[PDB]
Amino acid sequence: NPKAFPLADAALTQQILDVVQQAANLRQLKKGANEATKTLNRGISEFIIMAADCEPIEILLHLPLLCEDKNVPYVFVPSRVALGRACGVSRPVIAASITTNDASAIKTQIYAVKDKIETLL
Amino acid sequence: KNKGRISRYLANKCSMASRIDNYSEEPSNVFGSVL
Amino acid sequence: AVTIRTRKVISNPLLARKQFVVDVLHPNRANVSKDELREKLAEVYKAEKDAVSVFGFRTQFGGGK
Amino acid sequence: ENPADKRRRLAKQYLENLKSEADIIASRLKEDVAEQQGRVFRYFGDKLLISEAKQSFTRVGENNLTCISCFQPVLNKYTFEESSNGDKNKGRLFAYTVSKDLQLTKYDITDFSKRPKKLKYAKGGAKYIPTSKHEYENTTEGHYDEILTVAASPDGKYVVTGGRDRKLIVWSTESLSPVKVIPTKDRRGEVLSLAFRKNSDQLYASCADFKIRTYSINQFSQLEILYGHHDIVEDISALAMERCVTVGARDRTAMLWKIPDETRLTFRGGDEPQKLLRRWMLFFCEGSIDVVSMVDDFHFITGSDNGNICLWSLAKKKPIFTERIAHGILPEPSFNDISGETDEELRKRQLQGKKLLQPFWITSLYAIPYSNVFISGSWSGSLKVWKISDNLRSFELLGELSGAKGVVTKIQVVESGKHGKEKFRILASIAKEHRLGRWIANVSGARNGIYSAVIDQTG
RNA sequence: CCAUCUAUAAUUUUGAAUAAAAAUUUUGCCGUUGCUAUGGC
Repeated sequence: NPKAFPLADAALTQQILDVVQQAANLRQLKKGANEATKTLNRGISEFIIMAADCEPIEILLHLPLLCEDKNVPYVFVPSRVALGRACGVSRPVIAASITTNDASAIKTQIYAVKDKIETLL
Repeated sequence: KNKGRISRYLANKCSMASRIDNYSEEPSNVFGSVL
Repeated sequence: AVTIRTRKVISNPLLARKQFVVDVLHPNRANVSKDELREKLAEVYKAEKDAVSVFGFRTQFGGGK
Repeated sequence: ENPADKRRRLAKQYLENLKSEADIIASRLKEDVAEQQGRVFRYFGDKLLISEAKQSFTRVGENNLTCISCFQPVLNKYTFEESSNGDKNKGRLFAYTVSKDLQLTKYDITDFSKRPKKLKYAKGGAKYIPTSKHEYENTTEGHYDEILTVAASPDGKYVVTGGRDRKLIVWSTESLSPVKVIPTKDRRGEVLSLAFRKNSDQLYASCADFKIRTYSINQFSQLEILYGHHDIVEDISALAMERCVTVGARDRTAMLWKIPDETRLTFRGGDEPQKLLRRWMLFFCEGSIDVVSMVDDFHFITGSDNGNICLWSLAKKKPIFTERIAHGILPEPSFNDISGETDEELRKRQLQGKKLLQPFWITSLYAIPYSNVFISGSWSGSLKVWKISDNLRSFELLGELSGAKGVVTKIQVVESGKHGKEKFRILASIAKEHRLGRWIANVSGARNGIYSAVIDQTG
């Protein structure tokens, strides 16, 4: 019913933020709504993490539309302050994208969170 | 060159303004004004 | 700088001594000579250098310890 | 007048002072060595008067004041000489502050009634950027990136700073002149926290490359690197013993390092809202541990980004006591900003009730050594003072100090007066932004300055 | 770095007095609010 949906719980959010941080160190993370949008167009995204406290929320609502057309899982986290900190940058982040790489060192972790997001949807 | 930077800056803000309008049932002008 | 640590210290009055394992950290150095280790151990334990004995030093692979 | 006779004179003259000040004498002499036994011996929580504390805020020009370190001379019982560097500095208290503006400043805090008084400062800039671009050649005298930390040597002879330029510059206290630069010699070795071993020249530096470095300031040399953390070592604390404790942020682990034994103890929170809610029949999962302070050689406390203040014991790997949402919940986002809808009810639905609410982070956490009182900080707008139970199995909120407005980057406490009657001054650096980054939204009314609160004991 | 020596500042003698002279020892910027404290960037 709310525009930002599904919203991950406290337990799920930490695991998402964990994977985001590891992907950042491995250069497997695309930060920002614009960069996330490009990944969806290129079909190189594992899943999209969005911040549900974006002010206004509408400036990232095109991503769910692109995700559902492309069958890419997506999930909302409560805070953009927390998402930006996990992303590794010094500024809040409203959207981020995990880049597809079957030869990554964090493959198992990504698919674990990817499955739970799919269950959430 | 300075003219191009304003054009790029305005294009980014125009993109966000379109998002607020499209994905809002009853869009307001409050955010466009501050933008 | 060089660090010297003693561990597994046993007081042995049967042989009238203290026995211990000496770990030496020597970053950016090949190793520490037995004479210099004896000097520093003598200062640390407040004993004559002639009463200090050190042996069996093996450097860790990769150096530094 | 042999050296033995000189000690006897000072020791005799020391005893005469105790007799003048005053069973009582014998107890006091034990208290002189209570520090050597790593147990809490300063039970003054109930005697503190938080309500009557004289609070003041001192503004500073520097933008985003990042850390504060205080120096208090202490009488050395073994030689009966004050730790002051020289005769001029007898009984003079100093505080050193650093900021993201690349400025190091020293203040005088000796007079509790008066505000901190600036004495000297040193500022960096682009002139100090190294031309070499090689890590071992990063030996420029000044800083050229954000300064994150500062620590004052216990002997009063040096003050050491570090930051995002991957250097460890040690300055002379009197003139703030750099005397040595010690590069971390790592690509990502940014210094995030500094802690001096109490009454010693040994310095512990936590770095963003997931390692802890130990230095000897008197010898101006690096000694050892400690490994084991899986993420950035955000904070570090030390006491008289060599047992420094550290927190690794996102890996959510607190580690205690036994430097002589070359062993480490790992502590992990392991709390889950599902069990917390069921036992109750808003709980937030832990994201990272950001702050740590050593109450004791066998106890320490940590603060996390979910607002949990945890008490730890070396015996137990799990926390012995936890204080959830210590500093409260963040204000709910405005409904006028969440969405662009004209209808108010539509905007309210985007708030999703209380699901978007998040707790305050514990940005600062300081415990007076070997005591039962510690102080926590955040950007809530107040400093909360807590008291630990006598059995050291719990703690309660002693009081609050609401003068502080802004992000509490670092907290320090200094005491003065006779042994029985002591006044405690709490100095906290306040900033408009978090020390590590600019994530936190601008807090209404926040200012850059040094918060001060003088607290008295009566009873 | 410490000490010493200077410098700065305060009490005192001739002095209406200036004067000499021994002698000694809260902010980067912009406001509001007091005679001090907190609002914006």
